[PDB]
Amino acid sequence: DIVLTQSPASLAVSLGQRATISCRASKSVSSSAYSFFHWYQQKPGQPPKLLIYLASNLQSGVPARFSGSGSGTDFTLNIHPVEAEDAATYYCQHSGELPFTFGSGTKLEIKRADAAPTVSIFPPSSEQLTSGGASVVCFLNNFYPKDINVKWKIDGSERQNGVLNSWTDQDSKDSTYSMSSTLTLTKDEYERHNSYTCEATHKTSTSPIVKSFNRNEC
Amino acid sequence: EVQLVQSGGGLVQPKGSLKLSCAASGFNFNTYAMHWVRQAPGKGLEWIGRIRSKSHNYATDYADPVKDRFTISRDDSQGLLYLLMNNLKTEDTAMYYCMREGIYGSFAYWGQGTLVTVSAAKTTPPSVYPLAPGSAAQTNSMVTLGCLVKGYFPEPVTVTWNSGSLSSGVHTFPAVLQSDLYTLSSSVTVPSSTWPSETVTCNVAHPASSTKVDKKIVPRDC
Repeated sequence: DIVLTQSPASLAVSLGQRATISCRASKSVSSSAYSFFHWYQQKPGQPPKLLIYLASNLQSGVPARFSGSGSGTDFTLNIHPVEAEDAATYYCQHSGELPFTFGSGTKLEIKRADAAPTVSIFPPSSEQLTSGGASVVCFLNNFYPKDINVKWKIDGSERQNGVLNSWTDQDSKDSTYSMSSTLTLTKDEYERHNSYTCEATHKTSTSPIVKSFNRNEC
Repeated sequence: EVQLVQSGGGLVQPKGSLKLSCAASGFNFNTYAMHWVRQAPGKGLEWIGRIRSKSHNYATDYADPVKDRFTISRDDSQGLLYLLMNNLKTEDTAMYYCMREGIYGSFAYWGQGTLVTVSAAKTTPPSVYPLAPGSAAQTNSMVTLGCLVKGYFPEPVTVTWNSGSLSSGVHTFPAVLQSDLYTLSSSVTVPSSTWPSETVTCNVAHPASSTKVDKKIVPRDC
Protein backbone atom coordinates (compact mmCIF):
# COMPACT_ATOMS: atom_id res chain seq x y z
CA ASP A 1 0.00 0.00 0.00
CA ILE A 2 1.04 3.57 -0.70
CA VAL A 3 0.41 4.87 2.80
CA LEU A 4 -0.13 8.62 3.11
CA THR A 5 1.18 10.53 6.14
CA GLN A 6 -0.46 13.94 6.46
CA SER A 7 0.91 16.81 8.56
CA PRO A 8 -0.03 18.91 10.34
CA ALA A 9 -3.19 17.49 11.91
CA SER A 10 -4.47 21.02 12.31
CA LEU A 11 -3.30 24.60 11.90
CA ALA A 12 -4.75 28.06 12.48
CA VAL A 13 -4.29 30.94 10.04
CA SER A 14 -5.43 34.54 9.65
CA LEU A 15 -7.52 35.89 6.77
CA GLY A 16 -5.15 36.65 3.88
CA GLN A 17 -2.22 34.63 5.30
CA ARG A 18 -0.58 31.50 3.79
CA ALA A 19 -1.52 27.91 4.71
CA THR A 20 0.59 24.90 3.84
CA ILE A 21 -0.48 21.24 4.14
CA SER A 22 2.02 18.42 3.59
CA CYS A 23 1.51 14.82 2.53
CA ARG A 24 4.07 11.95 2.34
CA ALA A 25 3.92 8.59 0.59
CA SER A 26 5.84 5.36 1.00
CA LYS A 27 7.28 4.19 -2.35
CA SER A 28 6.00 1.03 -4.01
CA VAL A 29 7.38 -1.64 -6.31
CA SER A 30 6.58 -2.44 -9.95
CA SER A 31 7.77 -0.29 -12.88
CA SER A 32 4.24 -0.97 -14.11
CA ALA A 33 3.10 1.77 -11.69
CA TYR A 34 1.89 5.29 -12.60
CA SER A 35 0.46 6.74 -9.36
CA PHE A 36 -1.09 10.20 -8.90
CA PHE A 37 -1.95 12.69 -6.14
CA HIS A 38 -5.11 14.70 -5.49
CA TRP A 39 -6.43 17.03 -2.77
CA TYR A 40 -9.88 17.31 -1.25
CA GLN A 41 -11.67 19.92 0.85
CA GLN A 42 -14.49 18.80 3.17
CA LYS A 43 -16.80 21.29 4.91
CA PRO A 44 -19.08 20.40 7.91
CA GLY A 45 -22.10 18.38 6.65
CA GLN A 46 -20.81 17.95 3.10
CA PRO A 47 -19.08 15.44 0.78
CA PRO A 48 -15.43 16.28 0.13
CA LYS A 49 -14.81 18.48 -2.94
CA LEU A 50 -11.94 17.93 -5.37
CA LEU A 51 -9.49 20.85 -5.31
CA ILE A 52 -6.31 19.90 -7.22
CA TYR A 53 -5.56 17.03 -9.61
CA LEU A 54 -2.20 15.30 -10.17
CA ALA A 55 -0.22 17.26 -7.51
CA SER A 56 -0.29 20.73 -9.16
CA ASN A 57 -3.11 21.19 -11.75
CA LEU A 58 -6.06 23.38 -10.67
CA GLN A 59 -9.74 22.31 -10.81
CA SER A 60 -12.53 24.12 -12.74
CA GLY A 61 -14.36 26.40 -10.30
CA VAL A 62 -11.90 26.50 -7.36
CA PRO A 63 -10.26 29.97 -6.92
CA ALA A 64 -6.70 30.96 -7.99
CA ARG A 65 -5.61 30.75 -4.34
CA PHE A 66 -5.37 26.96 -4.21
CA SER A 67 -2.16 25.48 -5.56
CA GLY A 68 -0.40 22.15 -5.30
CA SER A 69 3.16 20.94 -5.84
CA GLY A 70 5.58 18.15 -4.99
CA SER A 71 8.00 15.50 -6.22
CA GLY A 72 8.12 11.74 -5.71
CA THR A 73 6.84 11.14 -2.20
CA ASP A 74 6.44 14.69 -0.84
CA PHE A 75 3.36 16.73 -1.71
CA THR A 76 2.15 20.14 -0.58
CA LEU A 77 -1.11 22.11 -0.70
CA ASN A 78 -0.90 25.90 -0.58
CA ILE A 79 -3.76 28.22 0.32
CA HIS A 80 -3.03 31.94 -0.20
CA PRO A 81 -4.81 34.18 0.48
CA VAL A 82 -6.82 32.38 3.15
CA GLU A 83 -10.53 33.26 3.26
CA ALA A 84 -13.23 32.58 5.89
CA GLU A 85 -14.88 29.83 3.77
CA ASP A 86 -11.61 27.79 3.84
CA ALA A 87 -12.47 26.55 7.33
CA ALA A 88 -12.60 22.84 6.50
CA THR A 89 -10.70 19.57 6.69
CA TYR A 90 -8.30 18.67 3.87
CA TYR A 91 -7.40 15.19 2.58
CA CYS A 92 -4.71 13.97 0.20
CA GLN A 93 -5.43 10.96 -1.96
CA HIS A 94 -3.43 8.49 -4.08
CA SER A 95 -4.86 7.16 -7.38
CA GLY A 96 -2.51 4.83 -9.30
CA GLU A 97 -1.87 1.27 -8.17
CA LEU A 98 -4.57 -0.27 -5.99
CA PRO A 99 -5.69 0.30 -3.35
CA PHE A 100 -6.66 3.95 -3.64
CA THR A 101 -5.68 5.47 -0.27
CA PHE A 102 -6.45 8.68 1.61
CA GLY A 103 -4.34 10.73 4.01
CA SER A 104 -5.19 11.21 7.66
CA GLY A 105 -6.72 14.70 7.32
CA THR A 106 -5.75 18.28 8.13
CA LYS A 107 -8.09 20.80 9.76
CA LEU A 108 -7.91 24.51 8.97
CA GLU A 109 -8.83 26.78 11.86
CA ILE A 110 -9.44 30.30 10.60
CA LYS A 111 -7.79 32.57 13.17
CA ARG A 112 -9.99 35.50 13.88
CA ALA A 113 -10.41 38.22 16.56
CA ASP A 114 -11.36 37.17 20.10
CA ALA A 115 -15.13 37.12 20.66
CA ALA A 116 -17.38 36.58 23.68
CA PRO A 117 -20.07 33.88 23.88
CA THR A 118 -23.71 34.95 23.97
CA VAL A 119 -25.05 32.65 26.70
CA SER A 120 -28.68 31.80 27.50
CA ILE A 121 -30.20 29.38 30.02
CA PHE A 122 -33.54 27.55 29.60
CA PRO A 123 -35.67 25.77 32.24
CA PRO A 124 -37.13 22.33 31.56
CA SER A 125 -40.26 22.06 29.40
CA SER A 126 -43.60 21.41 31.12
CA GLU A 127 -44.00 18.45 28.76
CA GLN A 128 -40.79 16.62 29.67
CA LEU A 129 -41.65 17.14 33.32
CA THR A 130 -44.87 15.16 32.67
CA SER A 131 -42.71 12.07 31.99
CA GLY A 132 -40.45 11.97 35.07
CA GLY A 133 -37.43 13.79 33.53
CA ALA A 134 -36.04 17.35 33.53
CA SER A 135 -33.49 18.94 31.18
CA VAL A 136 -31.97 22.40 31.73
CA VAL A 137 -30.22 23.70 28.62
CA CYS A 138 -27.54 26.34 28.17
CA PHE A 139 -26.46 28.00 24.94
CA LEU A 140 -23.02 29.58 24.58
CA ASN A 141 -23.16 30.92 21.02
CA ASN A 142 -20.80 32.58 18.53
CA PHE A 143 -17.48 32.63 20.43
CA TYR A 144 -13.77 32.51 19.56
CA PRO A 145 -11.46 30.69 20.27
CA LYS A 146 -12.88 27.14 20.55
CA ASP A 147 -11.75 26.82 24.18
CA ILE A 148 -14.54 27.31 26.72
CA ASN A 149 -15.83 25.84 29.96
CA VAL A 150 -19.32 25.52 31.44
CA LYS A 151 -20.02 25.04 35.16
CA TRP A 152 -23.50 24.09 36.35
CA LYS A 153 -24.66 25.27 39.81
CA ILE A 154 -27.72 23.85 41.61
CA ASP A 155 -28.29 26.31 44.48
CA GLY A 156 -24.92 27.03 46.12
CA SER A 157 -23.39 23.77 44.87
CA GLU A 158 -21.48 22.48 41.85
CA ARG A 159 -23.14 19.69 39.85
CA GLN A 160 -21.20 17.08 37.85
CA ASN A 161 -23.38 14.07 36.95
CA GLY A 162 -25.78 14.29 33.99
CA VAL A 163 -23.96 16.92 31.90
CA LEU A 164 -23.88 16.58 28.11
CA ASN A 165 -21.89 19.01 25.87
CA SER A 166 -21.83 19.65 22.10
CA TRP A 167 -19.74 21.88 19.79
CA THR A 168 -20.39 23.18 16.30
CA ASP A 169 -17.82 23.15 13.53
CA GLN A 170 -16.13 26.50 12.99
CA ASP A 171 -18.58 28.82 11.25
CA SER A 172 -18.01 29.49 7.52
CA LYS A 173 -19.12 33.15 7.29
CA ASP A 174 -17.99 34.65 10.60
CA SER A 175 -15.36 32.36 12.12
CA THR A 176 -17.01 31.47 15.43
CA TYR A 177 -17.83 28.39 17.48
CA SER A 178 -20.94 27.60 19.47
CA MET A 179 -21.53 25.16 22.30
CA SER A 180 -24.55 23.56 23.97
CA SER A 181 -24.66 22.02 27.46
CA THR A 182 -27.53 19.89 28.77
CA LEU A 183 -27.92 19.01 32.45
CA THR A 184 -30.37 16.11 32.78
CA LEU A 185 -31.82 15.41 36.23
CA THR A 186 -34.87 13.44 37.37
CA LYS A 187 -38.10 15.36 38.03
CA ASP A 188 -37.87 14.61 41.78
CA GLU A 189 -34.57 16.36 42.35
CA TYR A 190 -35.34 19.13 39.91
CA GLU A 191 -38.23 19.94 42.25
CA ARG A 192 -36.32 19.71 45.56
CA HIS A 193 -33.89 22.43 44.41
CA ASN A 194 -34.57 25.95 43.23
CA SER A 195 -31.70 28.05 41.82
CA TYR A 196 -30.14 27.10 38.45
CA THR A 197 -26.88 28.66 37.24
CA CYS A 198 -25.09 28.24 33.92
CA GLU A 199 -21.55 29.49 34.38
CA ALA A 200 -19.37 30.13 31.32
CA THR A 201 -15.62 30.78 31.62
CA HIS A 202 -13.89 32.04 28.48
CA LYS A 203 -10.72 33.85 27.32
CA THR A 204 -12.53 37.15 26.57
CA SER A 205 -13.50 37.70 30.22
CA THR A 206 -11.85 37.47 33.65
CA SER A 207 -15.08 36.65 35.51
CA PRO A 208 -17.53 33.86 34.51
CA ILE A 209 -20.50 34.96 32.41
CA VAL A 210 -23.53 33.86 34.44
CA LYS A 211 -27.13 33.19 33.41
CA SER A 212 -29.55 31.89 36.01
CA PHE A 213 -33.20 31.10 36.60
CA ASN A 214 -35.21 30.61 39.75
CA ARG A 215 -37.70 27.74 39.55
CA ASN A 216 -40.51 30.01 40.85
CA GLU A 217 -41.21 31.73 37.50
CA CYS A 218 -43.39 29.56 35.22
CA GLU B 1 -25.55 19.53 -13.92
CA VAL B 2 -23.75 16.24 -13.06
CA GLN B 3 -25.56 14.66 -10.07
CA LEU B 4 -25.20 11.66 -7.73
CA VAL B 5 -28.21 11.01 -5.49
CA GLN B 6 -27.64 8.46 -2.77
CA SER B 7 -30.26 6.35 -0.96
CA GLY B 8 -30.56 3.22 1.19
CA GLY B 9 -28.90 4.10 4.52
CA GLY B 10 -30.42 3.14 7.89
CA LEU B 11 -30.15 1.02 11.04
CA VAL B 12 -29.16 -2.64 10.56
CA GLN B 13 -28.55 -5.43 13.11
CA PRO B 14 -25.01 -6.87 13.28
CA LYS B 15 -24.51 -9.71 10.72
CA GLY B 16 -27.40 -8.21 8.69
CA SER B 17 -27.21 -6.86 5.14
CA LEU B 18 -28.09 -3.67 3.22
CA LYS B 19 -28.05 -2.37 -0.35
CA LEU B 20 -27.20 1.28 -1.05
CA SER B 21 -28.08 2.98 -4.34
CA CYS B 22 -26.52 5.92 -6.15
CA ALA B 23 -28.65 7.58 -8.84
CA ALA B 24 -26.59 9.25 -11.56
CA SER B 25 -27.61 11.90 -14.12
CA GLY B 26 -25.99 14.65 -16.23
CA PHE B 27 -23.18 12.66 -17.86
CA ASN B 28 -22.63 9.57 -19.99
CA PHE B 29 -22.70 7.07 -17.10
CA ASN B 30 -21.57 4.02 -19.09
CA THR B 31 -18.08 5.49 -19.68
CA TYR B 32 -16.90 6.25 -16.12
CA ALA B 33 -15.49 4.07 -13.36
CA MET B 34 -17.46 4.46 -10.12
CA HIS B 35 -16.32 4.32 -6.50
CA TRP B 36 -17.59 3.92 -2.97
CA VAL B 37 -15.98 5.54 0.08
CA ARG B 38 -16.86 5.40 3.77
CA GLN B 39 -16.26 7.73 6.72
CA ALA B 40 -17.03 6.77 10.31
CA PRO B 41 -18.41 9.51 12.58
CA GLY B 42 -15.57 11.94 13.32
CA LYS B 43 -12.96 10.09 11.25
CA GLY B 44 -11.17 10.02 7.89
CA LEU B 45 -12.16 8.89 4.42
CA GLU B 46 -11.57 5.26 3.50
CA TRP B 47 -11.79 3.69 0.08
CA ILE B 48 -14.22 0.83 -0.34
CA GLY B 49 -13.89 -0.22 -3.98
CA ARG B 50 -14.26 0.56 -7.65
CA ILE B 51 -16.40 -0.68 -10.52
CA ARG B 52 -15.05 0.03 -14.01
CA SER B 53 -16.61 0.67 -17.42
CA LYS B 54 -18.42 -1.58 -19.91
CA SER B 55 -15.17 -1.49 -21.91
CA HIS B 56 -13.34 -2.95 -18.93
CA ASN B 57 -15.78 -5.81 -18.37
CA TYR B 58 -17.34 -4.12 -15.32
CA ALA B 59 -14.16 -4.99 -13.40
CA THR B 60 -14.42 -4.65 -9.66
CA ASP B 61 -11.78 -4.02 -6.96
CA TYR B 62 -12.10 -3.69 -3.16
CA ALA B 63 -10.13 -2.58 -0.11
CA ASP B 64 -9.21 -5.84 1.66
CA PRO B 65 -11.23 -5.37 4.95
CA VAL B 66 -14.43 -5.81 2.85
CA LYS B 67 -13.07 -8.13 0.13
CA ASP B 68 -15.52 -11.02 0.72
CA ARG B 69 -18.48 -9.11 2.20
CA PHE B 70 -19.24 -6.23 -0.18
CA THR B 71 -20.40 -6.17 -3.79
CA ILE B 72 -20.30 -3.11 -6.02
CA SER B 73 -22.85 -3.24 -8.78
CA ARG B 74 -23.88 -1.25 -11.85
CA ASP B 75 -26.95 -0.55 -14.03
CA ASP B 76 -25.69 1.31 -17.11
CA SER B 77 -29.05 1.70 -18.92
CA GLN B 78 -30.58 3.30 -15.82
CA GLY B 79 -27.46 5.04 -14.45
CA LEU B 80 -27.51 3.30 -11.06
CA LEU B 81 -24.64 2.30 -8.79
CA TYR B 82 -25.07 -0.25 -6.00
CA LEU B 83 -23.16 -1.31 -2.91
CA LEU B 84 -24.59 -4.37 -1.22
CA MET B 85 -22.86 -5.01 2.07
CA ASN B 86 -23.24 -8.46 3.64
CA ASN B 87 -22.48 -9.64 7.18
CA LEU B 88 -22.40 -6.13 8.64
CA LYS B 89 -20.30 -5.20 11.69
CA THR B 90 -20.27 -2.54 14.40
CA GLU B 91 -17.21 -1.02 12.64
CA ASP B 92 -19.15 -0.69 9.35
CA THR B 93 -21.07 2.19 10.99
CA ALA B 94 -20.33 5.21 8.76
CA MET B 95 -21.40 7.82 6.21
CA TYR B 96 -21.17 6.22 2.73
CA TYR B 97 -20.34 8.03 -0.53
CA CYS B 98 -20.45 7.23 -4.23
CA MET B 99 -18.23 9.18 -6.59
CA ARG B 100 -17.38 9.48 -10.28
CA GLU B 101 -13.82 8.74 -11.39
CA GLY B 102 -12.80 12.01 -13.00
CA ILE B 103 -9.50 13.22 -14.45
CA TYR B 104 -6.56 11.11 -13.08
CA GLY B 105 -8.25 8.47 -10.96
CA SER B 106 -9.43 11.48 -8.98
CA PHE B 107 -12.99 11.79 -7.72
CA ALA B 108 -14.66 14.74 -9.45
CA TYR B 109 -18.29 14.39 -8.30
CA TRP B 110 -19.56 12.98 -5.02
CA GLY B 111 -23.00 11.90 -3.83
CA GLN B 112 -24.29 13.73 -0.75
CA GLY B 113 -23.87 10.76 1.63
CA THR B 114 -26.15 8.19 3.27
CA LEU B 115 -25.74 7.07 6.88
CA VAL B 116 -25.48 3.38 7.75
CA THR B 117 -25.70 2.41 11.41
CA VAL B 118 -24.88 -1.11 12.59
CA SER B 119 -26.06 -1.91 16.13
CA ALA B 120 -28.49 -4.03 18.18
CA ALA B 121 -30.12 -0.95 19.75
CA LYS B 122 -33.73 -0.34 18.75
CA THR B 123 -35.08 2.45 16.57
CA THR B 124 -36.70 5.05 18.89
CA PRO B 125 -38.67 8.28 18.10
CA PRO B 126 -37.53 11.58 19.70
CA SER B 127 -39.32 13.75 22.24
CA VAL B 128 -39.21 17.31 20.90
CA TYR B 129 -39.13 19.84 23.73
CA PRO B 130 -39.34 23.66 23.59
CA LEU B 131 -36.69 25.98 25.03
CA ALA B 132 -38.31 29.21 26.17
CA PRO B 133 -36.59 31.87 28.29
CA GLY B 134 -37.50 31.92 32.01
CA SER B 135 -40.44 34.18 32.89
CA ALA B 136 -38.49 36.71 35.02
CA ALA B 137 -35.66 37.38 32.54
CA GLN B 138 -34.67 40.91 31.51
CA THR B 139 -34.60 41.97 27.84
CA ASN B 140 -31.55 42.57 25.61
CA SER B 141 -32.76 43.68 22.11
CA MET B 142 -32.67 40.05 20.91
CA VAL B 143 -34.09 36.80 22.26
CA THR B 144 -32.77 33.27 21.82
CA LEU B 145 -35.13 30.28 21.63
CA GLY B 146 -34.51 26.60 20.95
CA CYS B 147 -35.53 22.97 20.67
CA LEU B 148 -34.37 19.83 22.43
CA VAL B 149 -34.60 16.54 20.58
CA LYS B 150 -33.98 13.87 23.21
CA GLY B 151 -33.99 10.04 23.42
CA TYR B 152 -33.75 8.96 19.75
CA PHE B 153 -32.09 6.32 17.56
CA PRO B 154 -30.47 6.26 15.15
CA GLU B 155 -29.17 9.39 13.42
CA PRO B 156 -30.13 11.47 11.45
CA VAL B 157 -32.70 14.11 12.27
CA THR B 158 -33.33 17.38 10.47
CA VAL B 159 -34.24 20.66 12.16
CA THR B 160 -35.59 23.77 10.46
CA TRP B 161 -37.27 26.86 11.85
CA ASN B 162 -40.60 28.04 10.39
CA SER B 163 -40.42 25.38 7.64
CA GLY B 164 -37.19 26.99 6.37
CA SER B 165 -38.10 30.68 6.74
CA LEU B 166 -35.61 31.17 9.58
CA SER B 167 -32.21 30.03 8.38
CA SER B 168 -30.20 32.90 9.86
CA GLY B 169 -28.98 32.74 13.49
CA VAL B 170 -29.52 28.98 13.60
CA HIS B 171 -27.24 26.59 15.47
CA THR B 172 -28.18 22.92 15.14
CA PHE B 173 -25.62 21.09 17.31
CA PRO B 174 -24.28 17.61 16.46
CA ALA B 175 -25.99 14.74 18.25
CA VAL B 176 -24.27 13.14 21.22
CA LEU B 177 -24.74 9.46 22.05
CA GLN B 178 -25.60 8.55 25.62
CA SER B 179 -26.87 5.08 26.51
CA ASP B 180 -27.76 4.00 22.98
CA LEU B 181 -29.81 7.18 22.59
CA TYR B 182 -28.99 10.46 20.79
CA THR B 183 -29.70 13.92 22.18
CA LEU B 184 -29.70 17.00 19.96
CA SER B 185 -30.38 20.72 20.38
CA SER B 186 -31.06 23.71 18.15
CA SER B 187 -30.97 27.42 18.89
CA VAL B 188 -32.67 30.27 17.05
CA THR B 189 -31.99 33.95 17.75
CA VAL B 190 -34.43 36.64 16.59
CA PRO B 191 -35.10 40.37 17.15
CA SER B 192 -36.97 40.62 20.47
CA SER B 193 -39.80 42.51 18.74
CA THR B 194 -40.72 39.51 16.53
CA TRP B 195 -41.41 37.25 19.56
CA PRO B 196 -43.71 36.54 21.39
CA SER B 197 -45.35 38.99 18.97
CA GLU B 198 -44.76 36.63 15.99
CA THR B 199 -44.65 32.83 15.59
CA VAL B 200 -41.50 30.75 16.03
CA THR B 201 -41.78 26.97 15.45
CA CYS B 202 -39.18 24.18 15.11
CA ASN B 203 -39.73 21.40 12.51
CA VAL B 204 -38.14 18.11 13.63
CA ALA B 205 -38.10 15.00 11.42
CA HIS B 206 -36.86 11.50 12.25
CA PRO B 207 -37.40 9.40 9.06
CA ALA B 208 -36.39 6.12 10.74
CA SER B 209 -39.45 6.20 13.04
CA SER B 210 -41.58 8.27 10.60
CA THR B 211 -41.69 11.16 13.10
CA LYS B 212 -42.91 14.61 12.02
CA VAL B 213 -43.23 16.92 15.04
CA ASP B 214 -43.66 20.71 15.07
CA LYS B 215 -43.21 22.86 18.20
CA LYS B 216 -44.43 26.42 18.61
CA ILE B 217 -42.30 28.23 21.19
CA VAL B 218 -44.62 29.67 23.84
CA PRO B 219 -43.75 32.57 26.28
CA ARG B 220 -44.15 30.76 29.69
CA ASP B 221 -46.87 31.40 32.29
CA CYS B 222 -48.68 30.35 35.53
